[PDB]
Amino acid sequence: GLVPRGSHMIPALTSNFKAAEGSWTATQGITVVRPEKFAASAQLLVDELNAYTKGTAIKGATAGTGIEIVLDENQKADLGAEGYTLTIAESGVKITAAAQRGAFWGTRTLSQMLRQNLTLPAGSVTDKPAYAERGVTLCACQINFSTEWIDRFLNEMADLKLNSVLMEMKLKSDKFPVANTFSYYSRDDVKKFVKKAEAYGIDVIPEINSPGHMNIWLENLPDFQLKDQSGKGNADRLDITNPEAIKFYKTLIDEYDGVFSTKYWHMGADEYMMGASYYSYPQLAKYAQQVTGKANATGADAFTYFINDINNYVKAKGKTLRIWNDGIVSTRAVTLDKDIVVEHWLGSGRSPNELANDGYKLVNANLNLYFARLSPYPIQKNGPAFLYNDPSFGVDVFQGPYSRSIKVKKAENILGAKLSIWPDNGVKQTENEVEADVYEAMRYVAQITWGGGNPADNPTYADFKEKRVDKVKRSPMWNNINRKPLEDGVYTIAQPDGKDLQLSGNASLGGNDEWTLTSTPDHYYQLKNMTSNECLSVVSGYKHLSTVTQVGARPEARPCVDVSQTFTGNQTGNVGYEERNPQKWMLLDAGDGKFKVVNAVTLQRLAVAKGTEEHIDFTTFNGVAKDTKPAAGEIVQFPDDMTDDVWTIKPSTRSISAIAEATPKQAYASKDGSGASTIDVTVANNSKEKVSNVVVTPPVKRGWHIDKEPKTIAHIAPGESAKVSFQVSPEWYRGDAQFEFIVTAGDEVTKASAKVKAI
Ligand SMILES: CC(=O)N[C@@H]1[C@@H](O[C@@H]2O[C@H](CO)[C@H](O)[C@H](O)[C@H]2O)[C@H](O)[C@@H](CO)O[C@H]1O
Ligand code: NI
Ligand code: NI
Ligand code: NI
Repeated sequence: GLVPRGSHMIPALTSNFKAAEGSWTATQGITVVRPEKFAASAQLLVDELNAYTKGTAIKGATAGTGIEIVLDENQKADLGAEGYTLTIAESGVKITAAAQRGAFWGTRTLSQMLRQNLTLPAGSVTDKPAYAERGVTLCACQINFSTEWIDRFLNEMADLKLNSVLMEMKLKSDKFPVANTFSYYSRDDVKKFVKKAEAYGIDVIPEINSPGHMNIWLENLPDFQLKDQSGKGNADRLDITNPEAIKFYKTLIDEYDGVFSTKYWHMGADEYMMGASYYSYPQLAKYAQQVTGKANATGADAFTYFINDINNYVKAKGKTLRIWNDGIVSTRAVTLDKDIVVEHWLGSGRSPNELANDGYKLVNANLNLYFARLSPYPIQKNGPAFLYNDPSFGVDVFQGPYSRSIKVKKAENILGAKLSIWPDNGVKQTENEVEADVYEAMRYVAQITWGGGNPADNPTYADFKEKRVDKVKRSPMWNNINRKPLEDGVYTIAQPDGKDLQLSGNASLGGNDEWTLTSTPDHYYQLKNMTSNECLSVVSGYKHLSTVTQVGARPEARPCVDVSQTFTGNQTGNVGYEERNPQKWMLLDAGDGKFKVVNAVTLQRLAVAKGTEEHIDFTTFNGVAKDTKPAAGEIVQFPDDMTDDVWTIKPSTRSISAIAEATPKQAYASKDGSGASTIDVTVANNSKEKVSNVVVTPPVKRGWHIDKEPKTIAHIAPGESAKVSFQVSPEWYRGDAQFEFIVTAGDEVTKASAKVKAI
C-alpha cells in the first residue's frame, strides 16, 4: 500500500485523502470502463496498466470491472473544468469529473499511485487546480525539435497535470515556399502531436513572433522588411505599413488555423525596435498618423495599432490574442486593446499589478523559470530550491524593475504560470540534454501551479525532492524510441541494395568502407569513417543560432573529438560543442537492419539526393543568391518530409581485421630509442578460408623515425591471429600523433590506427 496516502506524487493532492476500509489491487483481470468519447484519453492509462501488471489483456471498454471513469456535467460547479474525485473501494476505482480534462488528471493521480504499488488503500479525495494555465513555453524556433521529442514532452507535461504549451515554431508554408527556411514542421506532423495534446487536455498555442524576431520569415522576402531612410532592410522586422506584408502575416495565421485547434493566437509582440529607434524609420510615424487621423501619432502607436489589428483579425475567427508584456508601450493616438492576454516576463513598463487592476488577464512567464542552452539561468545553475524555499515567491509574484518582486493582488486575473525553454545556441546542447535539464523545474512548476504552493508535508525543497521528485518515476509510456539500437562497434553503412558510404573530406556513395559507431550518453551515435579516420559531421552551410539549417547541406569530414560527456544545469566544462554535437547522430530503427539517420542538432536526415528536390535554400538565402542544388547521388541532409532514404547499418563482414596498439601510450625523442614506442599490429582472420601473403605497410610521417620497410605474414588460418611490430621514435615532433597501418590481403584492404603522444 501507498502509505501515507498521496505523499509520493506530483502535484500533491489539494485536499486530504480520506481513508476507508480495505484495499484494491490492480491485476490483469481489470478493465478501464469509460465512455467512448473518453477512449483516447483513457488509452494512456490502459497502456500503463498493462505495463504495471506485466501483461497485455487490459482494455478500455464501455463496460467491465476495475477502474470506472464517469463524466457528469452536474458536477461542474463543485469540480470545475479540471477537478476530479478519486474513489478507491474493495469493489474497484471510480474517477468522477465534470469534463474530460478533470477525469484525465484523475487518471494521472491513479497512475502515479499504481506506479508505486499495485495495491491501493481504499478512500476518496477531491482534487482541483489552483490556476487554470499550468504551462511551458517551447521555442521550437530557428532550430528544431524532433517530433519524437515533442511527443515525449507531451507525455512529460500530461503526467504532471501541466495543461498549456506555447510552441513558437515554423509550420511549413504552402503559400510562401520561399520562406520555408529550416526549421519547419510538416502540417501532418503538427496535426499528429496537436491531436495527442487534445487527448491529454493540453492547450497547444502557436506563436509566430511579430513584428520583431522575424528573421526566420522575412529572410527571403526583402520587400516585407522594414527599410531605413537609406532603404536597407532587415529580415528581423516586418514592415507593418506594407499591405502585402500584413496580408503575408495574416495568411500565416490562417495557415496555422488548419492544424492548431486552440482558441488562442500568440503574435509575440516583443518590442518592435529590438533596441533601435523609431526615428530611423519615419514611415512608421507617418503610417500611424494616417491610420489614426491624428498628426501626433508616434512609432510606438503604429506598433500598438498593429497589435490591435491582429487582435480584431483573430477575434473575427473567434480566437483570443496573446502578447508578451514588453509589447505594451506608451502611446498617443492608439491605446492597447483590453481583451488581450498579457504574458509577463520582463520587469519593465506598466507594472503587472496595475495591468491586472485594469482588467487584463496575466500569465506569470517568470524570468526565474527560464532555461537557455547558451547562457544558463539561475534555476539551471542551482535548481529550484532558491524559489521553493522562498516563502515570498509564488505564482502571484511577478518580476519588477531593478530586481524587485511585485505581488499581483487581483489574483483572479492571473491565469497561471509557466517555465520557458529557449535555445539561443542550437549546438551548445542537444535536445535530449534539454529533456534532462528541465526535469526538476517541470515538477516544481507543476506543483506550485496545481497546488498553489508547496505541499504541506514537504517543508523544504530537499524534502520535496527526496519524498516526491526522486520517488515518482515517469510514465512507462514516456519513452517512445530505442535509445541505443546498435551496440558500440564496427559496422558497414550502405543503401538498401546499393553502394556503401565513404567519406574523405567530402562524403559520397562509395563502396567497401567501414564505420565505427560509438554511442553517446544522450543517446546519439558517432560515425567514424575507419578509412579516412575523420568523423561524419555537419558544419558547412547556411545557419541559424550556430546550427546548420540549409536544406540539402553537405555533410563533411571533421576531426573526431570526445563525445563521452553530456551537459545540463550549469554545463560545467562544456567546451567543444561546435564540433562535438554536429558529429552526433540519432539512429532510428527502421526495421530489418535499416536506419533513419538524423543529425542530432540540425535534426535533418542523412540522405542520398535525387536531383529532383526543390527548396529556396537551393537558389538564395537572405537576399544573396547562390545555387546549392544537390545532384542525383549526392550525399546530403534533408528534412524528414523530403526524404524516405534510410540507411543499412550492419556489423562488418570483412574477412580480415587489424588492430594496432603501441606501448607506451607516450613516446619521446630518443637517440637510443628508449622513448621509441613499438606499435604491435595484429591481423585476425574472421571467415573460413586460409589467407596468405598478408602485407602490413607502416605510415610515413614528418618529424618521426619509423621503420621504412613493410612486414609480411606468410599464413593465417580462419579464427586465428598473427602479430608484427614496427618501431617509431620522434625527432622534432611533439604532440598527438596518429599512425595508420595498411593491411592488404589479396583483393581486400583494411587499416589499423594507433595514437602516440610525442613529448
Ligand atoms: C520574451 C523573451 O524572453 N524574449 C527573449 C528571448 O528571445 C527569443 O529567442 C528565440 C531564439 O532563442 C526566438 O528568436 C524568439 O523569437 C525570441 O522571442 C530569448 O531567447 C530569451 C533569453 O535567451 O529571453 C529573452 O531575452
Ligand atoms: Ni513511502
Ligand atoms: Ni532577441
Ligand atoms: Ni537519457
